[PDB]
Amino acid sequence: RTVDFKKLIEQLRARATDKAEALNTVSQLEIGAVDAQDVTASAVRAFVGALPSSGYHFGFVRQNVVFYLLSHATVQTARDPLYAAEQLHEQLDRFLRHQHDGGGDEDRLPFYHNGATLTAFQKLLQTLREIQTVIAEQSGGTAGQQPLVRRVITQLETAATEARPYVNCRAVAELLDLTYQRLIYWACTLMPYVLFRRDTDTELDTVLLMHFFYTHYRSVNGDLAVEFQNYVKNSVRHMSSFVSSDIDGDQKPGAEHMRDVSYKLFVGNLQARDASGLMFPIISTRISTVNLYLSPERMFFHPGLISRLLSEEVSPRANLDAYARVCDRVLEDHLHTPRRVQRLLDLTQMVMRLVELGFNHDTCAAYAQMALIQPASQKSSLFVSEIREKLIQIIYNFYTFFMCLYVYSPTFLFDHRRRLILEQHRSTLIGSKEELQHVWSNVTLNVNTHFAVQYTEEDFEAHTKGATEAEREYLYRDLHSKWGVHLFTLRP
Amino acid sequence: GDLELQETLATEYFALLHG
Repeated sequence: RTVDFKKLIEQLRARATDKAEALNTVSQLEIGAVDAQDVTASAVRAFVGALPSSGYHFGFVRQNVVFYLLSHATVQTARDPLYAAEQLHEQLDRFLRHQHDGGGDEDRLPFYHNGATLTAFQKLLQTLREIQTVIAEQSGGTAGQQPLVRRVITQLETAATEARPYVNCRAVAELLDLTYQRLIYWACTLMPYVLFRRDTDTELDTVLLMHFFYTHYRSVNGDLAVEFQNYVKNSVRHMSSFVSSDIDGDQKPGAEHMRDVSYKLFVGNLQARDASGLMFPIISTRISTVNLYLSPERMFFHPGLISRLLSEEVSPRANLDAYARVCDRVLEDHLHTPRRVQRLLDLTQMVMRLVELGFNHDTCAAYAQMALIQPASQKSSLFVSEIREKLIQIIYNFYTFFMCLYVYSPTFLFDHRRRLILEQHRSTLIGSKEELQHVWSNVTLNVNTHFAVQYTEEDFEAHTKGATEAEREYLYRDLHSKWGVHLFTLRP
Repeated sequence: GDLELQETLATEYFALLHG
């Protein structure tokens, strides 16, 4: 969204005698966005001069032009959030000083004022500065830890609750969304590996967890290779137990996708690749060896069984109650989570416990595509079909959660994008089918549960505590243009 | 209040194109 407000100034002072034209112009300026660099002191001084009338909104911008301008300005287009924001800030400082020379008072409602707007905006600019500095310092530039992550997300939530009243401004909303996208993308991969290890794990379970960790997080964790190399030689009598002959390796279903993760452990170095497309011995994906050689809770880390269960090519004689009880437990645990909006710390905790389950966004998408690839009609028992539909439930709600988390923000823009995201995910996830009705209801409940942004009517009343009958109009119009819903009616 | 509806419909059309 771009609008050249200089030509808008031309229109404003060309037809200054008409209030309707100025109202229309300021309306498309509000729905539009303006570059910060294009804004100087002379620019919006001429904006004020071009509309010297003060009818209702012209007067409103006479008192609070700064807040109105920052409610629609854009900064992200020029690749300079902090720099353009601070340039805008000092030119607005010049504006505030000019108005103070004209006259200064805390008129209307003290919650919002040009001086108050400048103070809040400079506080936000500072918080942006610490966000960038902590990102730079704790990422080691351009490429325990858990208490540090907890503390830093604590200062981020403190800055959020400081900036919580300021969410209905486009510039503030986009800055906050960018910061939160950066922080979430950083935290989703920077999770530690303490919880993977347990006594009941076998060699295969731990090595598979380590492959998932390597393919999920390798930025600054460089000690993995040596540990894996040592563990290969420590377990010399173990990998041969659950491996099949190379002659009948690739022919069995499900092992084709497992070959990528398998060759990493066979070669003896995660840095190696199967570029030649050679043939190597294949771990037996059959559950007869799986149950005897690994714990059922770590099955999602193992792509072969996911692919085979989704494909329904597993023999009915093969036992599958292990993953049945494991998946029932995890589904019940994750469904019982409260509908209340989890805090940012709570959101990070729930994300990291999801990552502990091995649900990687790329992995989830790449192994959920086959679910629609698999034929709808197949011969199967009751419990395997129940497992397949529960797999659809869990995998698809995880995929929707992750693809909405990457754009998650407690701002109106997140809902504005997420409505279309939900429509697209309905069109792709379900298509024209119907048997996905209940899973779709559960997915909608989850996405409206964990990612619910809430605006209080009392919050708007505080927003308009001192606002008279005039300022309600355009504030409500901006809220409707941003959120897209007639979310209240003002009847005092 | 008509041209704003024009612009919203155009933005929805662009979003459909992106989808």
